Amino acid sequence: LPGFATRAIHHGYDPQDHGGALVPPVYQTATFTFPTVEYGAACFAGEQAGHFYSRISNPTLNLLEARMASLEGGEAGLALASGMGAITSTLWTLLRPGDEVLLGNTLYGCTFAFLHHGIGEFGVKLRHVDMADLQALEAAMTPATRVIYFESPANPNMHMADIAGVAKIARKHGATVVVDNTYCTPYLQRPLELGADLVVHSATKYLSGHGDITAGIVVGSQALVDRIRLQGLKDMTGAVLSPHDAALLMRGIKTLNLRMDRHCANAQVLAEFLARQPQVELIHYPGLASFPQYTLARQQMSQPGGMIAFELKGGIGAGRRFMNALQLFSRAVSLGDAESLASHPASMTHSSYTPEERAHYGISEGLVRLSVGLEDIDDLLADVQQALKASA
Amino acid sequence: LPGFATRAIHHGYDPQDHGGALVPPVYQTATFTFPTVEYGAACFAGEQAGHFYSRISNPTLNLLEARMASLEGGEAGLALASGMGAITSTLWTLLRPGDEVLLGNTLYGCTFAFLHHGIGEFGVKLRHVDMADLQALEAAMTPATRVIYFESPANPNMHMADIAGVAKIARKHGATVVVDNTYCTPYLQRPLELGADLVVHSATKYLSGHGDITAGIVVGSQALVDRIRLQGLKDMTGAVLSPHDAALLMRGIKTLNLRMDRHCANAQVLAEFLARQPQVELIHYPGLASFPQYTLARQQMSQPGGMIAFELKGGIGAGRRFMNALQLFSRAVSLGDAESLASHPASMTHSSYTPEERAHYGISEGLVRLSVGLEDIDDLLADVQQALKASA
Amino acid sequence: GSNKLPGFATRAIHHGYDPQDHGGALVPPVYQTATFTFPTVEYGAACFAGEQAGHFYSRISNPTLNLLEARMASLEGGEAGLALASGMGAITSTLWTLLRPGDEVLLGNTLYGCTFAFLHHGIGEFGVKLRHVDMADLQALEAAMTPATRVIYFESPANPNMHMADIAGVAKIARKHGATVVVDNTYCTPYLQRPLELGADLVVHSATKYLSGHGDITAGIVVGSQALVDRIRLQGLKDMTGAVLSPHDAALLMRGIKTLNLRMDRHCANAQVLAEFLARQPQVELIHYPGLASFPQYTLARQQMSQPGGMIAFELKGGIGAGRRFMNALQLFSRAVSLGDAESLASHPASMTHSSYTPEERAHYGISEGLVRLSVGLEDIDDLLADVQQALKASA
Amino acid sequence: LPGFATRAIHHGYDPQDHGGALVPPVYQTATFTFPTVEYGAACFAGEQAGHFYSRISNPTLNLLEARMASLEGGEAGLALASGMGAITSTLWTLLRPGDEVLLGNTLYGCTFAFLHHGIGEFGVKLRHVDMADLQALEAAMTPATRVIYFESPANPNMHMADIAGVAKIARKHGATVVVDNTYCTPYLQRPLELGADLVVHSATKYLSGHGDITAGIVVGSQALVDRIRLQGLKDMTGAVLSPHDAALLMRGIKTLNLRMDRHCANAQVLAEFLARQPQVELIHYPGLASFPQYTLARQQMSQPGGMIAFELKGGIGAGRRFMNALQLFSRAVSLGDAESLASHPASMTHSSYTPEERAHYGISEGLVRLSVGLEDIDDLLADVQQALKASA
Ligand SMILES: Cc1ncc(COP(=O)(O)O)c(CN[C@@H](CCS)C(=O)O)c1O
Ligand SMILES: Cc1ncc(COP(=O)(O)O)c(CN[C@@H](CCS)C(=O)O)c1O
Ligand SMILES: N[C@@H](CCS)C(=O)O
Repeated sequence: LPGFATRAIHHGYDPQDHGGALVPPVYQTATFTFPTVEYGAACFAGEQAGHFYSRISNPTLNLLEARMASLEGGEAGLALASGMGAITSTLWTLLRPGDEVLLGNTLYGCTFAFLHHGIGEFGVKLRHVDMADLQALEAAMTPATRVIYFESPANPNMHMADIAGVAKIARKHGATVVVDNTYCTPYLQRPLELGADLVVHSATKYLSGHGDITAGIVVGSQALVDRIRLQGLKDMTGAVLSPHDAALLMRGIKTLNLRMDRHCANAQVLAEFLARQPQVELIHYPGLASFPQYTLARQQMSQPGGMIAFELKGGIGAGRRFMNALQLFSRAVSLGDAESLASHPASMTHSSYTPEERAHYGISEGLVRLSVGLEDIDDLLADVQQALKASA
Repeated sequence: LPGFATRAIHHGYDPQDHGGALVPPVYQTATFTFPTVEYGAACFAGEQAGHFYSRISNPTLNLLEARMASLEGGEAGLALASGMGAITSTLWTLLRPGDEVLLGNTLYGCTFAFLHHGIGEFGVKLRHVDMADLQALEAAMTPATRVIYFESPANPNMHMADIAGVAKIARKHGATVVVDNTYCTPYLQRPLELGADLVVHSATKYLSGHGDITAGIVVGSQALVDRIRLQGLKDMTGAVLSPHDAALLMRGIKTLNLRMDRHCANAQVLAEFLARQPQVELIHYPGLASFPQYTLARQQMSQPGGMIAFELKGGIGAGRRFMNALQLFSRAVSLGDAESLASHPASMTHSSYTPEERAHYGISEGLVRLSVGLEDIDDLLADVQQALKASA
Repeated sequence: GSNKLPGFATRAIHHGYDPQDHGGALVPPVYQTATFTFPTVEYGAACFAGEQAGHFYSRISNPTLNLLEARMASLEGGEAGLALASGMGAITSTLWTLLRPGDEVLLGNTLYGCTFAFLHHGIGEFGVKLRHVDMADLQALEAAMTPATRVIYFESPANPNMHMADIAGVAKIARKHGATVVVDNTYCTPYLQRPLELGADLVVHSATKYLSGHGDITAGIVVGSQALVDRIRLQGLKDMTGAVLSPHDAALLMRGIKTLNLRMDRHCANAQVLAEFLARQPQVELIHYPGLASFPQYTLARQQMSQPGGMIAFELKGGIGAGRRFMNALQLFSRAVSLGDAESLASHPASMTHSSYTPEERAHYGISEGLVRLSVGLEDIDDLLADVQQALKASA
Repeated sequence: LPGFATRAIHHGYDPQDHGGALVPPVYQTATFTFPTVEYGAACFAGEQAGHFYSRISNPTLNLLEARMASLEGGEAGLALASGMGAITSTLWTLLRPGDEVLLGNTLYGCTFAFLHHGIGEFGVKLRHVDMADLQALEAAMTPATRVIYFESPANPNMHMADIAGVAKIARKHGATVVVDNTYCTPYLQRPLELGADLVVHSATKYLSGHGDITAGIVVGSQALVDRIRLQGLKDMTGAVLSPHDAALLMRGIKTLNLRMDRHCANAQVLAEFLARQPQVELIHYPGLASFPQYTLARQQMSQPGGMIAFELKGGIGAGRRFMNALQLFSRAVSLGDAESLASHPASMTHSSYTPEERAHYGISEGLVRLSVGLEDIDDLLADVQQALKASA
């Protein structure tokens, strides 16, 4: 079996089948023609390998999908217009009124909003459980429980889930487990190999790597993904990925291993620096010995990742002064870009939450999230250093 | 007010704001940075006009949106990853369990599937009505009727609705009218100017014109479009349009008037041709005097369009052989490309309907649809001619 | 029957592409790839010496670029095409392969600025002889032919005063003496004029202009005989310019070519109405538009061009001074160089697109001060009229 | 002075100057408008710092140019359609008939062809000289010598020049030293800091990194680059780089450091392996202690590069057998891609030639050259291994 970097570059593509083209040609076309109507009928009915319409399927998208499937150790992949496209397309097809879904305690803002203000308002029961607490999860299960959805690590406080433990329990009850693997990527964590049924990504982040596209990926079993393609995507979201964006995403994935290594190495130095600093109160970085879930993080993630969260003594006031003083880090939402980014999740990425919902689900007061980029660490260090002095 | 063609080329853009660039630069970027976190907080709150993240809003997409709104004569526009993206984003935000939607008698297949197998399985009630029979629409109205959704002309049989008449009834009872204006474009028909509240397009078709992107547009009031953006798109579908694809859509839109004029003139000649041929049983073209709703067509559409539907005397067998015989026309779904396209739902997309629902909602088995392209009319006639001999 | 040539519009959309040979894709997939690989070493042996019809490197050849080329060839009525990174890429790649020190090139009296500079300050400084000739004067062209004359090169209509040449007459002289005729057909496109059908050996285009139609790419095309285009490909482009067209840009060019006939019809109808409006105006000294009977070469235009085009050149009374106040007052027209965009443009050649000329060279080669060039776009004609009208009022 | 990786991501771009866009917007526009014709006339004369036409200058190309200038430690950059674009625009600008150009002993095929069959047939004199041998180079200088042009490393294979020594000699005669730095990239070697006047690149190779664009770069002093822009590019080649491709090139450059590190580490492993094999007569790789110019290589290059050339004992026949048995390496010319590439010039690029022609050019019958990609080294080793066994 070829290695991870080899498959990220080559999997599912032989140049000899596309006139020798080293880079696959981009199928920037909306529709496909048939040699006969009989051939066409067969494509819609499902009984033929082939194409008809890019919302359903497209060869550039198919390559991305097969390749992502290989990196995650899944059977099938699906490409969508956004991470939210992936999550909604997935959850819209698996759930109906009277089904319940068990969620991780903390979710990405628009995931939270979709669950509570979106699909939750169409008769689907929601309940939040700590997915590190196995006995609390077992107690939460009902016969209505159809899906278990969570992020690990969780946006934006780094809370881990026991994916093996959760999936053991889900097998007993006949529940489908969906893991948002955006933060880690398949290079660092493969929830399907820990017993998850489906993984979703915002391919907008690390998988793209360069901040120039919005995209989503689902990977899992052939049977789940075929349902998500033919119902969620085709009929319920229409979250179709541009073939052009899919080729940039494939371009990004070719350096995923190298990029993640550098995100991790830079993030480690910055986190360790931030530990030894008088202005810092807490730190959530999985690679610090201090990290409360350090043991669980190491059983699931091969490296501690590119994201750091921390609080300052000074609270919300020092937050503003720190961020506004950054000269190399940029003040923005998003993560997993070559550029280093800094954000305040309560006013920005999780601004769908009210002040009570902020506090209820572990989203703090003076919390600053860093997405550590690929710049020279000395420059990043100097910038964080001078920004701490400015926050007094 | 500048002419349609002037606005399709210029509206919403001054080169002087973008370094003199004649063509707007493409904002192929996922995220946008802030100069301060208080500037950032103001953007998320709506208190500051600015950009943060492309799934919510992006300047290339905003120009497309503003231009399309001008062309439809409406206040605001939203760009999405597909026509289905437009439709689902729209209806998910407008409807909740116990709401009722009145539907045109015949709908595009994936719209039909979305309604009956998607949103209608989450507790939204559906009723189909003949939108040309105004008495029957009035009689079907209930206090739970929140949305009237239809296409005019409706695919594949070209059935029309009196938009102003429907809008009147909707105004009386207090319902929102949503019209799928894909077939006509704002160039031939403007449902907002006849009392409709929202219009949706598969911009994949005539607005693009060249078959190389998938895309959707919603136009209506600022109030409604803001809700569809911040709820339907942001949280419930994630059907984000690529900035690259939006730029190509704008490019297509600049020749919209010219292309539609040629589409219509070609289709008229072809329709008049087909009506005189011995193999043709029935033909539906708005520009033929024999069209059932000819008066309504001339009232509502400034030209009869590029789409033809006809039936061959010899049933499904003849349709198949007609389709297989075409050399210049391609056998494909989709419509409104430069390339002429034929589809015979009976031996293709019967169209995710049942045989009973096909026959009940008006989709015959001898029926072929033509999207008449921009080729030389003599070449198109000669291809059709020989395919009719072959049909026997 | 089936030996009928398909119509221009049909060929502009379809020629050289069958969806069946690319998994049914209706639009051809874009080969955004630098290099191509070989199944065996021996298959790759035959691609650097042509036994096998196959690909190796995009600077020489690429399937997206080849489709563009075969299609432009069909539209121009030539055997072969070559796509390049710009108009200047097409011209320089062509002239660098055809000329060597000691050869003479006879040139039209007026040339696009960068072409002029290329000839006088570029290739003219490497031992190539230049002489200008009025190509509308067939007796003078005959008199200028010498045994060293290798290439006759001109634009028709010329940029920017729209001087014309009799292409068929120039070619007949060239047949007798043994010279290669190269016509720059940027202004007309193959929709309005086809110099290869009138006897020319090569045509070149700034596809940046009407062929693209939307101002978003820079590109060139050369069309001619297989032997001359192969020479240009393997010498001019490969070794002497490296003016390689991006497959992305070639795709966008093909996209624009699909509406070339419709866009040109509207450009020509808009410009005709605008020219007739401008002829009837107090402030205009002279108006040059091929569709007005007052055009100095009216009958030659009617003879060679099927429609009069989208370019207008005129002078105001008030001279250069009045020119600035008119152009300054425009609000729908844009002040900019280039042409053949959906957007209507207005410019001043002597300070802009013919800056490569000195004051001496502008007056000698037919470029006035006070000349206002208009590229008439695809906007609603009433809007363009209203804008030019109000700008005339402000130029008094 | 920020680090290399930081500058490769950030240099010359502030998001705040473009509505916050994290990634720079792509100026896919041929022309630029003016607010007045006064402003317009000034741009052409050089008195006003604006934009007018993308063949001369474009904001997206300018950013690429400033960034490459920074990485090479030069005053100014120029982006062109290809590496040959950059070479030809440079040489057409600096040379006239009767000038002499002093050349490295071996050159890239198309460079050689340009010199001998292009500009050389316009009265420019050519002389080849060993650029490591300072006394022969000094001896070869004439008053006609205006340019000294070479690659380092070159490709007969990997022969190096003493760039600081060449520059010392050129300064005594006013001559301009142009170095093709394609193989190293600015990350490994910066010829301008060792005294060269101009560097050219085929950015098609490592700078892009992904095999998807053709592009060239020139970096040097403002006055030379200005003339190459306004004469070579503008008038003599028209080798204009698409802004789309320039954007992809910039995207590629953000991982340059990480890719070059991995190219080099894979190459070092394969070189060590190949040097010990019985099938291998001879090997050229700068990282091997046996490399003839090891000391000179280490003075100029921070790492030994991703290219290896070696000679098999079985001659042309074993060369072919090796190539044909490769499963993971592709048979292709070009280099610097994520995909590993092999060429055997004796049976590919120079097969039309005689066994005597190849000999005097420095091309052994069994000479194979490898562009070592970014795949996992164990897979590359397995592929090279079995191919060596098949070459017997
Ligand atoms: C874990 C996780 N899962 C899904 C998404 C949504 O993906 P998108 O739909 O591509 O934005 C995101 C996007 N969150 C960004 C910014 C989006 S406003 C952030 O955390 O700052 C995510 O972080
Ligand atoms: C007849 C003719 N021949 C060559 C060119 C050069 O093509 P480009 O190199 O694609 O701009 C052009 C482009 N002309 C523009 C160039 C802007 S300086 C103009 O005159 O406005 C042309 O019109
Ligand atoms: N409405 C279009 C495309 C969808 S598959 C059609 O029916 O052809």
